[PDB]
Amino acid sequence: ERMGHIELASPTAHIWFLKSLPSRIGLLLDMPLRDIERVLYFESYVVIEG
Amino acid sequence: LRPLVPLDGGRFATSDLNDLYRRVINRNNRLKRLLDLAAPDIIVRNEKRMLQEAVDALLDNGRRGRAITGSNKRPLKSLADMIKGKQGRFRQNLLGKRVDYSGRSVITVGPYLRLHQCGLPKKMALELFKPFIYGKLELRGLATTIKAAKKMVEREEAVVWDILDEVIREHPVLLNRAPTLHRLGIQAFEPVLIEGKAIQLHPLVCAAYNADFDGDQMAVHVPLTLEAQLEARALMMSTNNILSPANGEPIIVPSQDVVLGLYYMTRDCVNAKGEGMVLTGPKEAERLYRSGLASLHARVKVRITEYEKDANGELVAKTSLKDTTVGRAILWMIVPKGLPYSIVNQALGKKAISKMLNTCYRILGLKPTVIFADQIMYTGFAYAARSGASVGIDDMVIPEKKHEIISEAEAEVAEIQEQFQSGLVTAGERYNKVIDIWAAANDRVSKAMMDNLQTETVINRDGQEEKQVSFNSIYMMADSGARGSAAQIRQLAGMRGLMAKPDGSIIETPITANFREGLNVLQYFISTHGARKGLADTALKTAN
Amino acid sequence: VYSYTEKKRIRKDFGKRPQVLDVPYLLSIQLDSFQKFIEQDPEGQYGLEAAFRSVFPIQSYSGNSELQYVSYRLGEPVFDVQECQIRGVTYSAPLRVKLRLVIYEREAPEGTVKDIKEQEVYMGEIPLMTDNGTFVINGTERVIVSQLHRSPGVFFDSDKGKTHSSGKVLYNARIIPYRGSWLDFEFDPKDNLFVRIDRRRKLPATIILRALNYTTEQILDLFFEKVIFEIRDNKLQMELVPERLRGETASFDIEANGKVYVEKGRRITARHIRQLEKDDVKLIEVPVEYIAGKVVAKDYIDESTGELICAANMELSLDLLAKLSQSGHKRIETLFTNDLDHGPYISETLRVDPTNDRLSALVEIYRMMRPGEPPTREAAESLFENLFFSEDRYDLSAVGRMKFNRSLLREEIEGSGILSKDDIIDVMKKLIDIRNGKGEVDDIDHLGNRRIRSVGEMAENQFRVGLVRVERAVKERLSLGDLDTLMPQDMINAKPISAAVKEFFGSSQLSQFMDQNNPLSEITHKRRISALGPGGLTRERAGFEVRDVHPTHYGRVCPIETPEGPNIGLINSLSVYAQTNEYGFLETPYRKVTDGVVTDEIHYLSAIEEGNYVIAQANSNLDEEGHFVEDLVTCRSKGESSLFSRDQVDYMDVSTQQVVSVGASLIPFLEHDDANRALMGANMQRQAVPTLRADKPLVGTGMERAVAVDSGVTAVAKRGGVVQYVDASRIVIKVNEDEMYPGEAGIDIYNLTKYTRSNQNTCINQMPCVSLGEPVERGDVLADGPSTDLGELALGQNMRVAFMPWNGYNFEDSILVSERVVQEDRFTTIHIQELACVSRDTKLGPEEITADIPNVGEAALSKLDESGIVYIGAEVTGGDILVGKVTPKDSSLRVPNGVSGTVIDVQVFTRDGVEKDKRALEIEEMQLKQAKKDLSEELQILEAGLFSRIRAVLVAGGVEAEKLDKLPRDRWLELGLTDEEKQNQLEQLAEQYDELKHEFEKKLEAKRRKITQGDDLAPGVLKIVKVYLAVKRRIQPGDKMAGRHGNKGVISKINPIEDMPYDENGTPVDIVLNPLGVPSRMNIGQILETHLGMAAKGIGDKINAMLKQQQEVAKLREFIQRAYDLGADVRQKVDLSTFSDEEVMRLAENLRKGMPIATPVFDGAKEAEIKELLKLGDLPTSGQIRLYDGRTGEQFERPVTVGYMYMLKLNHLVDDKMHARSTGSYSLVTQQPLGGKAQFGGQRFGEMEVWALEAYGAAYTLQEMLTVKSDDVNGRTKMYKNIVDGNHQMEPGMPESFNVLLKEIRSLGINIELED
DNA sequence: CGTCCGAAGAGATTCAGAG
DNA sequence: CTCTGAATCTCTTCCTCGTGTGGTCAGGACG
RNA sequence: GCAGAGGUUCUAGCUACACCCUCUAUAAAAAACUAAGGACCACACGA
Ligand SMILES: NCc1c[nH]c2nc(N)[nH]c(=O)c12
Ligand SMILES: [Mg+2]
Repeated sequence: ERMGHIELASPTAHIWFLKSLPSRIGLLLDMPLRDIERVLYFESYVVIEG
Repeated sequence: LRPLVPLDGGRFATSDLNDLYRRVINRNNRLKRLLDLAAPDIIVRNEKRMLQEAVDALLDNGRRGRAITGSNKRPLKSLADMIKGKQGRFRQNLLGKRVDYSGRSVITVGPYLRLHQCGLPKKMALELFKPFIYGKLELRGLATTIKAAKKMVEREEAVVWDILDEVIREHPVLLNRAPTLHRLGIQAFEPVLIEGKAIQLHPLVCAAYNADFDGDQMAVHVPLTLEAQLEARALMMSTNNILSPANGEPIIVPSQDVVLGLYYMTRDCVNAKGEGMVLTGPKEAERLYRSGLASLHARVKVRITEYEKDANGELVAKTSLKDTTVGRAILWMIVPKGLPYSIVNQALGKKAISKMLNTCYRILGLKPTVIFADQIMYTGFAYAARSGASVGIDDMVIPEKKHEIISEAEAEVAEIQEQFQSGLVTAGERYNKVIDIWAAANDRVSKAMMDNLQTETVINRDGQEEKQVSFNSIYMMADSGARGSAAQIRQLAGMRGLMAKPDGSIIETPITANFREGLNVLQYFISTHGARKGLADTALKTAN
Repeated sequence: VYSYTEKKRIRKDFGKRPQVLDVPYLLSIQLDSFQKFIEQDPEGQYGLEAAFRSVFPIQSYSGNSELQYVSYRLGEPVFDVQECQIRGVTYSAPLRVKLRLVIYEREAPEGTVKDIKEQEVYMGEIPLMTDNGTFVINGTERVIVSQLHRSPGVFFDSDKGKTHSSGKVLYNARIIPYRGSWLDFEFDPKDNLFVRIDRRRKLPATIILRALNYTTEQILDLFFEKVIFEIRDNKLQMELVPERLRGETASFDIEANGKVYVEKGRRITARHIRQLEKDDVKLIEVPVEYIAGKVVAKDYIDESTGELICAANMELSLDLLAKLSQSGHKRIETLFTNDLDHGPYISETLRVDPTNDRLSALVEIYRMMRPGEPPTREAAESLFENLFFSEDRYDLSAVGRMKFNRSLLREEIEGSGILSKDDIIDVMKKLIDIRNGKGEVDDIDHLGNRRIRSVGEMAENQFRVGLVRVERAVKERLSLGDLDTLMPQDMINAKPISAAVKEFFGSSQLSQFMDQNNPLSEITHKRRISALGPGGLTRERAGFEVRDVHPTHYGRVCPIETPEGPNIGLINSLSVYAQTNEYGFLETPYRKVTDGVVTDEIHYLSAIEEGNYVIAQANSNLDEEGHFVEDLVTCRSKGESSLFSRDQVDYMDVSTQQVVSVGASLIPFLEHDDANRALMGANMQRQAVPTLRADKPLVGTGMERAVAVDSGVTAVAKRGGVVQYVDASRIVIKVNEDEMYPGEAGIDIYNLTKYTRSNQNTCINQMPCVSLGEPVERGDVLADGPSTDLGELALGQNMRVAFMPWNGYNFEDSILVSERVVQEDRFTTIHIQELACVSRDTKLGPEEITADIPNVGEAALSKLDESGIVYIGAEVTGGDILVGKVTPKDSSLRVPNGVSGTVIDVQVFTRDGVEKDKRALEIEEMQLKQAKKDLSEELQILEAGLFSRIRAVLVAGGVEAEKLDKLPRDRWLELGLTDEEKQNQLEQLAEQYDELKHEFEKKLEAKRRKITQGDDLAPGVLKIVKVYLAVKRRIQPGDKMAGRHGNKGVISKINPIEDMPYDENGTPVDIVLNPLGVPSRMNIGQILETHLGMAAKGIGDKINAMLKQQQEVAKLREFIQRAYDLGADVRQKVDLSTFSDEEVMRLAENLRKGMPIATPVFDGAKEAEIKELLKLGDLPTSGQIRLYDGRTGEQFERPVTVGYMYMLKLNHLVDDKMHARSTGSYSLVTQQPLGGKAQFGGQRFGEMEVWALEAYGAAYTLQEMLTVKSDDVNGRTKMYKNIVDGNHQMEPGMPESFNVLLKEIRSLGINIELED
């Protein structure tokens, strides 16, 4: 009945929302899923607060 | 919830989920160590990638494109795989829960049973109904503790059986087949204790179940609560399910042996022993047949009292001398009062019996219908056993004109081939003409076969011989409707027909040999084509 | 003339057609395949030598070191078949490979080596094949079924239909290799050729051509024609050819040399074409309108500067034509485009082509194959080159090369294994031609395009994989390793190559468990061919088309025998005459017809070669000279039965049963029943559990003497002779002198396997059938096995069957069984199980087997011996103790609930370094006494032959036999025997004996050493004890009992004998079937079979009556002679005048219980012959008798059919089906029913049953079946207490599985709660 | 002893070419 | 010239129970 | 187990939902009370 939690050192995205039929986080930011896939796996840079 | 307790030879290591969790924890710890150690940015980013991949695998393994594995190179079961699919805890453990108080065995006929009961092996019942036995043993004072009652049960003492005969009196059980498509699949039944090892099923209810006796297996569940026992009596008992939910047609229909017995019972012979006698009543008809002074089917004159319910709730008696056979007069006793006499004066095939049952259900209530069905089944079984209806090689009569028809058809085929050679007709035209003439030959062969089987018997009617409906066993099994249509009779005496090629093209040369005679190698191959096609179609028809 | 085996019970044969070819050894496909995997092949072709030569250059990269393979030699198995089966090890032969390591001088390719290192290295152990064809893997028997997979090579397909939803045909072509990636050319709906390698994304086909260093001009001239236009003042007159003109209409006035043939816009009629060829003019006047829409074929640069005026494959516009005309380009080559015949497919692909040269094509290919990687010139070149041209990656096998050359219509057969440029361009050209219209697709289902991969090929492939892995290892090891120091043994390990072989033989989709349910079951499993497995169709993937039977399965694959169910048609059975070709395709024998005579020479014909030839049918009457009497003989030319003449047919079938398999041929009167009931009856002869007393089939096909002998169920004599000492466990045969080898010979001991466990828990017993003095000849079966009578397959019993409905007890398929069946123990089968107990080292010390179990009664320990094992002979039941395992602080194995029987034997396996227990010591003691007893007996009868040989020859020579006998006969060296050709051998033997006794003593010590040594066990275990239980199940209501034809059905009621129907003579029937199953299910064979069985039993009873009253042998001789003939030109023609008085007597005793009758499948007995057979006795000729009734005693009118049908009990018994559990141990989810019978379980109330309950008003029973019955920790105990108290109430609660689901979803990062 | 080490359709997409 | 209808590209699903057999995994030093 | 302690037996037996008895320093006189580990994959077969 009781559970435990693991404190992740770095934030990690939920695959069920990132990679689904409508790509929830992709739809929210109006960004193509490919760019989000690239930046999420440490490939490319998205420049927040331009 | 993640067990890791196989305990086989001390292995103590079977958790797919636990491995993934350890992977995630190890990656997180290494990332923390690198972060506090101020490692180069590239190494920290690589460890971050590893952590993200581990979390992805933990949540839904195989969604990114790769699958974490290693156990004989088989993908690991993540949390997402434990919810979806046909094996997750949503269609395997939440909808279709396995139940206790259940059993399983093979089926057997047991015609002695009534409609509302069924057989149940003693050794199966003594384990299905163990808690009730414990309770009644404690109540009657035979045992004191649950351990003493347990020992008394395992010893299988004589008192235990007497107790079991009390907790089984009015305790319905839910016999259930495996592919229960419609609601009639699981039906309630009162238990009748037998000494075998198979649950006996009433022959009439072997149609609603789609039940079969080639080794089919059923499951026996036991209702426990008072509401369950009342419901498995007022909602699911076999007596209350007469009409199918989809179409308003009876679901208890005499299928094979009883219909043959009734057909053999209710026929006529142009000259049999005991013809023209004026019988007193059905009792006298039964006495005369049993003694042997007369035969089952012989036209006589017997007075019969027909009760009609034309008056509202009043049964008016009409006694008259109706002209009918001995066999029909004997069957009149089974028929209840309300129904008229014209129902049991015909040949009484299969549709006739179904219509008789339906008319009984309409005019009378449901209560007499069950008894009528049971009596019909008993009488049909008895007078089918007395008949000795058997199939022999001499019964399959080959029409005499078959060789002439085949020779003429071959002559027509040769003529069409000659026209094709001369260029008068094309290849497709030749093919179509050959198919048409072979089909015509097949029709003629089938017609000749039927004409030589349906009315072949000629019997001496106290003088010049008179044609009569034949008594051929194959014809009796086909006309009544017991088992086998006209096409299957054709395949046994007439030509098989034009068999088809796998793609669908009809082969020019038809199988001109019946099953009674020899079948050539090529003809058997052509038949194998269609047989394999049919079996393969059914194999996936089921799943679809 | 018949052998002594056939002179005991000669089977009456009804076959009418003479045979030319005898049935081949059934297990030849497996045995020969494995033979070509270990036999030393000098040329180095198929086998192990081939693989070794393939992957053993072993030259370190510039490492001046080479390792060469010179020879291999298989070892000798440590343990034989019996020892491997008993102990539990693999029947294996160690592989000893002799290698050589030569150390070249430092960077001296032109120099020699300093020294060689020729030495032998052990390289894994390969399992061996037992003579029958079974593999002993881990103490069990495993059989590797052959695989039928699509042959390597090119295969043009159509793939017409669903695509494009417009009916457009998407022609494709796949080059399937034996090892590599599939090159796939595919046409686009817009007519664009698209290469699709390894079934990856689509690429334009021009890219592959560009990647082969082909320029645009090269491709254009390769895949197109050329129309040449010449610069002339006469409106740019061009050369023309009449042949190209045919097909399309002319759009201009065709004229030449001032002679107009065709007009402008005039369709070129046939007469116009003919007069055009007659004219034969090369240059025809053309206007500029015709050349307006023309595609050029080559680039044209200007002459003034050099820049390109127009590029290749460019549409020449009017301005372009003017510019090139004024530039001075006399030759104008434009590609021909016949829209009807030669489509512009390549040009359009070039238009879609995005690359320009080889570099761009290679970069694109690298990008496609390896996404996310930077395209490097060298890297791209390497990937493309290896993928389509390297010997290491791409390997088109010899079969693949042959198929490729045949499909491309080439001439040579042997090519190479690397796809060349010409091969690719030719495949593309043929695909284009098919798209044009010339050519046809190739049917994949054709048996000429599917090949059989038996055991040998798969083992070779797995060994090759292991060898390339070890080569990868040694390649890296050799370079950096020090030279001239280490031996070849160091650089090669055994584990990485043994792992592959062991994994393939032990755990694979084709290493199926053998099912020794019957002598027929073993034969069918070995010969089965299955599509499923590596490189084969999965059950879900397979479509309806694969499951069908192709017209070319005739004689190659059984059309009847196919497992019904999911994999229907995917696993078919090999025919009875099929034999694999050299490449791997299937073949079928045929007889050659030269002019009009059927020559006896048989030529095996492949699937492809069968098409052109016209083959006749077996059922064609001959004339004792070879000429067909009928002028018109039925034939089968190209999948189309027809009627040809005797002057056209050139091939004929060999036998009438060559179409059916082994199982389907055993069915008598198969020519009468449907192709569905035969299918369902052929799968029912492989599940017949062997009975107690074997009973021969009264009526059989004639192949009953082949399945028995060919299978290993029976012990066949290896050398002819006279039986010396026959016992219930051993038979010793003294061979004849001619067969006897010159030295150390005389006796051939055969040991029979007594009651032993089978793979499906049955009994395997071998009963002797010969007697002391009977002359045994080579090939004579001297000991039957399970389900075998006098060397004749006997799977069931023949019972008296009467077809009639009996009070409804024989309903839809039920069968009535008289108590005479049970009383005589006709179907009582023996079943043997094997319970085991393992003692392992444990925490706080190891467990022990001592009978010191705590808290148990003396009665519990009464079965246990002082050591702790149950006596052999005790009748243990459920709950009793079997062993005495004591664990450090009562875990002794107990008989599982339900299991009963008697203990037949006990084995105690121990590990090396642990002292044997007293009981082990007592089995080991008996085994060593009996092992010693066996050596002593062998020595004694060896001296019976040897000292007798020392005798037979001692008497010849003049030396007194009494004088020789006075001194020790063995050492007669003192009395010098007269020298002869056998005296030298005898003196040598006596010298050997003053020495062989010492050697035999060492051999006895070595034989005893194997028994004494502890067997290697699993790490951590001390000793294991296996106890075998044997039960005797009888017939019970519910046990399925089916026939051969296909009639099935469970036994309904064991009716007493007095109540069963009895005929006039008083003998009651034993089975009362339901006649209503024959008219619909057209298995009309089971009636004929009944009539023939009745006739056979009638003749048997007449012979018995002649025997009961002592009668002269002449009467028996004449009556048996009459029965054996019966006219109808029967093939057998047996003569009794060649027999002896005792021989005829023996035959009379053996036939007193019915005369066995043979009936070949498709040429069996006709109705008239059966009627004559019945009239030969006294039975009615119709086949139906007046059967009275038991209960009433009245007469059944309409007489019924009575006969003798062969009924065999299926192994789907009822004792293994009943399972009722009120309560049991819960699962991890806490659901109480684990399921199954082994662990008390509850039947699953599936969704379907839940819906069925919901359809009714059922609501309370649903709750009580979902919560309080399955999983409610606070509900189940409450309801149990309520039930044992009296009130049947219920507390709903909430299922534990729902809480498990809630926790699983909550652990997913999704918050789900039960709101109130 | 821990401790570290085919198919069949649907969605989910682009590509597009004409009016 | 920008979104028509027309391809193009990944994604999910494929009866329902028994009777059984066999094979079964993470990662071995280490301080 | 009134609370603490011990307990006949009919594995083990103040919790698993538990339950009862006698006794006052520690075990011994007595009957009535209840059901414990099951991870995955291939192959075969039946309706
Ligand atoms: N579970 C409690 C228990 C252990 N021993 C017992 N002995 C007896 N007489 N009574 C009991 O209640 C107990
Ligand atoms: Mg059935």
